Amino acid sequence: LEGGALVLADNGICCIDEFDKMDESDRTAIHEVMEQQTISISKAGINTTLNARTSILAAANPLYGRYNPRLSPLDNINLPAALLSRFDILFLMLDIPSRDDDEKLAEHVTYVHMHNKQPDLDFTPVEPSKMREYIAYAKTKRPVMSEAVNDYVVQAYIRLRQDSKD
Amino acid sequence: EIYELEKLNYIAKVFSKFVNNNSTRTRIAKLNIQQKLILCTIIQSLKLNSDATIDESFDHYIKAITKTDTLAPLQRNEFLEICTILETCGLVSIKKTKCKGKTKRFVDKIDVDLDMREFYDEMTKISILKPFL
Repeated sequence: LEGGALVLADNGICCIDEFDKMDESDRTAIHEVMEQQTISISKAGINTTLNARTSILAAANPLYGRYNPRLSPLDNINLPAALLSRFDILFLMLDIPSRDDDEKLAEHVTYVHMHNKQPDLDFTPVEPSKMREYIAYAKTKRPVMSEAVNDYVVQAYIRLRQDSKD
Repeated sequence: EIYELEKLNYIAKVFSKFVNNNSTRTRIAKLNIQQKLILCTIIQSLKLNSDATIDESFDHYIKAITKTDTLAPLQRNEFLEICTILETCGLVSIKKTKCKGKTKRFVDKIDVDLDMREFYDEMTKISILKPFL
């Protein structure tokens, strides 16, 4: 029994490039590990279960390549409600042409194509080992919420539900 | 006596009393941005050109503020005080008009002295009423 990409990457980042270019068979298995970390398969080979704590990173594009301001986002995004309802953070990285802000992106790409060095800001870019060690040290922490943050959380949730509840 | 008080100058003094709020001092009447919201709320209720009650206006005020969540829905009692701020400047008048069910019963019908041409200028400067139009 050979294996896919969700089994060699057990505890970590599982990324998907071109999310809308896939099919229903990929989506039905991605949504199953997106909801809860246990996959169960019952085919003529085996009827077994296996766990895979993974974090899904997805990169997608709309139906016509770019966005459409005359179209609704439920019609602009071809993904169904159960897929993005499970998605807590969706980033609409939309590009808008401007006069002032485009020059900084052009200056930054010409600066990184001129030489490998980053711009002269008063900050030094940290190497991968130090923040890898920081992520491994921060992962053992178990924070507990208080009551003063509890009364803010429930009021913001009630207001967000009423505002979201066309 | 003005030149005695100061120890057609006055016709100039008296006409600016009458010409203004529609061109300029409309925003003087609505320093509150919600007062700008409630002023457009009246005109959206004027589609049903009826006896524009303070309740039917409050009906369209809630059912729009639940769609666009610009502010929380406020009280009817607050809705009573805020429309009177619109009243004392001289924009909208309130009268106790006629409904003849039991007796001569008095529901309050409003009327606005503004036009949509003098509305559309002062709302494109504020894109928070732009959801509401």
